[PDB]
Amino acid sequence: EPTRIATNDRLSAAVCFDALVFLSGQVPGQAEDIHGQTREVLAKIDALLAEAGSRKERILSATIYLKDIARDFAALNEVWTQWLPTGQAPSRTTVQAELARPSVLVEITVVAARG
Amino acid sequence: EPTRIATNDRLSAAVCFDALVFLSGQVPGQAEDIHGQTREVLAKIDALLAEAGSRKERILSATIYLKDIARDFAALNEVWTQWLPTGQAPSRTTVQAELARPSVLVEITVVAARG
Amino acid sequence: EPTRIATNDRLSAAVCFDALVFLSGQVPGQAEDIHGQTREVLAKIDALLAEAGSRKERILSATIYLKDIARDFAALNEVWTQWLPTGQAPSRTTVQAELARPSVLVEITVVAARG
Repeated sequence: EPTRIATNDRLSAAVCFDALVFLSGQVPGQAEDIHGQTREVLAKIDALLAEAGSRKERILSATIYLKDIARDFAALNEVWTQWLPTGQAPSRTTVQAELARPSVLVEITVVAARG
Repeated sequence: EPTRIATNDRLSAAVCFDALVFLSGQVPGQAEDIHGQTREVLAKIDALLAEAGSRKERILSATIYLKDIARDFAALNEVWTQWLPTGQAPSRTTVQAELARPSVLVEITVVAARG
Repeated sequence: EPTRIATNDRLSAAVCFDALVFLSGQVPGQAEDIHGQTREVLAKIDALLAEAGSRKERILSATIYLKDIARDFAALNEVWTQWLPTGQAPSRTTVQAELARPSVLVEITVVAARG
């Protein structure tokens, strides 16, 4: 009964099952700086929630991976707090981890509620 | 239909949806050592499960982040195994990651079942 | 209402709740190389999905932890893409993290749908 969105032989961008939406970790576009990269990740999450039948106000959890948490946490929080729908922040966890490409400073993995 | 617990402009400590509870990653209080910090994280999880309508016996998954997994895994396991309700350990994953503040040695992210 | 599979005082290999299956992070057997270790992790996930009432075609999410993401991502992807049931890739996130034992190059944490 799972439904899949934008599937290739490595991943589906989203998997939907019983009112839950599981998004693949989202990475930036071509932005090179932490502020722009966080903005681009959040834009991609915005678009995928739409395709998977959810929306920003229905995020349940987000794991935020930063390549350098000491250097970039403050910038991440600036963009994140401005993006979230007012009064509707999800649960979150922010940790340091290198991502699959060295240029990536931030990656975010979301679970959300359909609706 | 999500419900939120202890929300600010960065995160909600918990988000509840369809009998699931999603907790933000929990960090220690003022303890400075791994044993005490793990005890404090688990105390905070205990209290949040209560507010979100769950309990320790209903944990589904826990990601345990250690700043130094080689150094501190044994201590983490001592405190963890003593804290868990008998015979009711959840699924878990323990990995190394630097946390948002350098003093933090351990952070734990829980999903639990309402009830 | 959770059900547990293969429980000890540290973890349950799986916890089942309301049509969801939460697997503990799975680690390799005795393989020493990234290709073999990834194969062994995926074999273990295969077996646990079976015991927990799911199957590979019903994976919802996978966090893939690599000890060295720059060195080993390509090998991970070779084994992963060949293992997945055709056209049915789950959501995934791949990040770098040291695992609990230094010989472990890869660990994978799965959530799946019962059925």
